[PDB]
Order: sequence, then structure tokens, then C-alpha cells
Amino acid sequence: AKAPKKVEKPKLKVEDGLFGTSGGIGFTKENELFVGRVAMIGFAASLLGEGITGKGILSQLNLETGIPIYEAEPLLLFFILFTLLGAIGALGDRGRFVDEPTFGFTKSNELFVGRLAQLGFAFSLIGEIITGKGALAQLNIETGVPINEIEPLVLLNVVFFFIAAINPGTGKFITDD
Amino acid sequence: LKVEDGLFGTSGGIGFTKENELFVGRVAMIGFAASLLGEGITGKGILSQLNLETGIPIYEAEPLLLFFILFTLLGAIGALGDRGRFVDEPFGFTKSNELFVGRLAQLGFAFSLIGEIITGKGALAQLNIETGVPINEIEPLVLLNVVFFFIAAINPGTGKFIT
Ligand code: CLA
Ligand SMILES: CCCCCCCCCO[C@@H]1O[C@H](CO)[C@@H](O)[C@H](O)[C@H]1O
Ligand SMILES: CCCCCCCCCO[C@@H]1O[C@H](CO)[C@@H](O)[C@H](O)[C@H]1O
Ligand SMILES: CCCCCCCCCO[C@@H]1O[C@H](CO)[C@@H](O)[C@H](O)[C@H]1O
Ligand SMILES: CCCCCCCCCO[C@@H]1O[C@H](CO)[C@@H](O)[C@H](O)[C@H]1O
Ligand SMILES: [Hg+2]
Repeated sequence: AKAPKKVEKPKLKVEDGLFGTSGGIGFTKENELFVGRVAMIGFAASLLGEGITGKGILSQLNLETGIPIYEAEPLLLFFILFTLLGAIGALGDRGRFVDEPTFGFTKSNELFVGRLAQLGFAFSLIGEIITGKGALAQLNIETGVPINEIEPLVLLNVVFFFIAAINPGTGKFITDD
Repeated sequence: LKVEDGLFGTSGGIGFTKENELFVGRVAMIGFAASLLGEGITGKGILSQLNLETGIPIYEAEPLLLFFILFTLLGAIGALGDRGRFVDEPFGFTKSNELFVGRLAQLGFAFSLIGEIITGKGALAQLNIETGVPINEIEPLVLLNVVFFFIAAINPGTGKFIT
């Protein structure tokens, strides 16, 4: 009927919030996962779009390329900063992913695919800003691999990222408390 | 029960702990700062100071350097393991703030290295070209940044580590 009084356990303030703080402020791992999916689809669409048109994504979006970074649209620079900070989990990494207590990707695997996507996307965008060359052209130049031999390998990436972006992942999200 | 915070998110208990990461991060802070300072003193990027070939495509660069860049990048995003937690003790910088300064240093270092490989220009010169700000107006701010990383690399940070 009446519950016994519980000796209140010393609650732990976890340092996994915005820039590491413990004040419960910042993205959860779920938020990060979503943002990561958006980056997966964006990166994939960038590569596919360039593979089809021959033009980088920023060029297709009517933005100036082949310019120093300080001349680029500040909104683009902000998106790049956001993407990078998110990739390293600086915008908050609150909570945990755990195995479903009881054979594809787990939610954490998904999270890391998302972070890799964020890195590659940010790097490719900065690259296009400075050089005027899209992610595919950059890949061709830096790998030494001819375009015809790099196209299928890139198409495999587009498919990989697209599938990953829709895959929920196994396991469950758990709040710090 | 089984946390997914190990190597590439695995729960097997394989991978770096947050402490390992923090250490690697300190090493990164010191490396980055020392490379900036070194460019200031020598006028040459760190890779040129180490006499490594620059102004070249990535695939022609030394495999150990590329190894190091990948390692640094994967470490920055926690893919090499992020096991355990940092919690408040039951300036003001916690070990988590420290971890993120380290990750920032890792991103910046990796960036500058790839940039130097491709362009043959050190981090300071990259900064100059990409901000429009003259080198002489740049160096004080960078020196301040250099002092910060050295301070952070040595600062233990408050809080503790839980398994
Ligand atoms: C030593 C380990 C090593 C590691 C861990 C990395 C890690 C990374 N590299 Mg670098 N790289 C290396 C050595 C390494 N590289 C060497 C030796 C070269 C010269 C060819 C390059 C040239 C290179 C380029 C141009 C790029 C990367 C990229 C990458 C990323 C992943 C892509 C990848 O793994 O393909 C690496 C390729 C292999 C590991 C080759 C497969 C190995 C099989 C086992 C052996 C094949 C040898 C040969 C073909 C067999 C016949 C021998 C002879 C007849 C030729 C990551 C940053 C890319 C990136 O920036 O992110 C995506 C990128 O664009 N790498
Ligand atoms: C760079 C592209 C996106 C810019 C801003 C990202 C805002 C992050 C919020 O994420 C939220 O996290 C939840 C997790 O489940 C989702 O359910 C929810 O729908 C989603 O809104
Ligand atoms: C609880 C687990 C749910 C996992 C799967 C959720 C779907 C995530 C897909 O992201 C989508 O990315 C696009 C970016 O271009 C947007 O158009 C679109 O609005 C956005 O929804
Ligand atoms: C240029 C190479 C990259 C950096 C070296 C990687 C070593 C990773 C192991 O971390 C360990 O974590 C502890 C945390 O407390 C430290 O005390 C300890 O000394 C350290 O060994
Ligand atoms: C300081 C941290 C890392 C340890 C090793 C530093 C690398 C510098 C050594 O130069 C070596 O000699 C020649 C000149 O660069 C090159 O032909 C060769 O590629 C390179 O191997
Ligand atoms: Hg030499």
C-alpha cells in the first residue's frame, strides 16, 4: 500500500552535452542520428548529382565556387561548421545506445556512418568552395583513379548511404537518468 | 546493459575509452600547436620541416602520414571507441571540455596536413590565403591559440571517469 522510503541514490551528472557540459543541454544521440541521416542523403545526392550532370552540388545550387572561404555565403559556412561540430559530437552526445537485451547495423553503427558522412560532406564542400570542383572531381584528382573507374565505386557509396539513411538500426536509446 | 560505445559503435568492449581518447587528444593539441609555432619560426609547414613531399595528390603522399591522418580523423569522431563516461565530481574545464578541445585539435591538424599535402602550404599560409588576413595580423591570434592548446594539453580537467 504505502511504499517504503528510498535512500536517494547520488544522481550522476554526465558530461555529454553541448561542448561537454553536464547541464542537460545539447543533442541526444537520437538527434545526432537524424542529422547524420540528413548528411548521408545530402552527400549521396551530391555525388549522384555530380555523376549525372558533371557539376558539383554548390554549383547546382547557384553558389560561387573557386573562391577563398571568407567570400562564400556565411550560411554555407555555418552549415559546414554545424556539420563538423556535429560529427565530433560537440553539439551534444546525450544518452546511450544499447543492445536490445535478449544481423545488420545497430543504431550506433548507423551513428558512425552518419558521422563519416558528415566529415566527407564537409570536406567536399570546403573543397568545392576553394577549387570549384565537386566531390567526384576531387575524388578523381586525389585518388589518381580515372573517372570511368571511380564512377561505379562511388555509385556503390550512394546506394550504401541511401540504404543506411533509411535503416533504423537495432538496439534502443537510453536516457542518462 | 551492453553499451554500444566501442570500435565503430560495437558493444563487445573493444576500442578506446574516453581516457585513451583524451590522451591522444592532448598529443594532438601539442602536435598542432608545435606545427603552427614551427611554421612561424621556420616559415615552412610541418611536413616540409620534416622534409616530407608536398604539393602532390593524396595517393602519392607517405602511407604513414595518411595512416596518421585517418587515425586522427576517426579518433576525432569517436569511431575508434568512446567507452565509459565523464561525470562531474560529487578554468572550470572538465575532462569532457578537454576531450572536445582535443577533438578540435585533431580536426584542425588533419585539415592542415591534407591541405599542406595538396598545396605545399603550411597551416599559417592556408589561414592567410583563406581568411584574407595578412600573416602579420594572423600570428598574434595564432600564438594566443598556441598558448591555449599547450595550457589545455597539460590541464588535467575536473571530473572523473566511470566504466
Ligand atoms: C596503410 C594503410 C592505409 C590506410 C589505413 C589508409 C586510410 C584511408 N585512406 Mg589512404 N592510401 C594508402 C594507405 C592507407 N590509407 C596508400 C599506400 C595509398 C597509395 C595508393 C593511399 C592512397 C589513398 C587515396 C588517394 C585516398 C585514400 C583514402 C583513405 C580512406 C579510406 C579509403 C581506403 O581505405 O582505401 C585505401 C586503399 C587501399 C587500402 C588499397 C587496398 C589494399 C589491398 C589489400 C591491397 C592492394 C594492393 C595492390 C592493388 C595489389 C597488387 C600489387 C601491385 C601489382 C599494384 C582512409 C583515410 C581516401 C580518402 O581520403 O577518404 C575516402 C582517398 O581518397 N588513400
Ligand atoms: C543539417 C540538417 C538538419 C538541421 C537541424 C537538425 C535538428 C535536429 C533535431 O532532430 C530531431 O531528433 C529526433 C530524434 O528521433 C527526431 O525524431 C526528430 O524528427 C528530429 O527533428
Ligand atoms: C526511429 C527510427 C527512424 C529512422 C528513419 C527516419 C527517416 C530519416 C530520413 O531523413 C530524411 O532526409 C531528407 C534530407 O534530404 C529529408 O528530405 C527528410 O525530411 C528526412 O526525413
Ligand atoms: C602519435 C600516436 C598517437 C598517440 C598515442 C596513442 C596511445 C593510446 C593509449 O592511451 C593511454 O591512455 C591513458 C589515459 O589515462 C594514458 O595514461 C596512457 O599514457 C595512454 O597510454
Ligand atoms: C616527428 C613525428 C613522426 C616521425 C618521423 C618523421 C618523418 C620525417 C622523415 O623523413 C624521411 O626522409 C625523407 C625526407 O622527408 C623522405 O624521403 C621520407 O619520406 C621520410 O620518411
Ligand atoms: Hg630531402
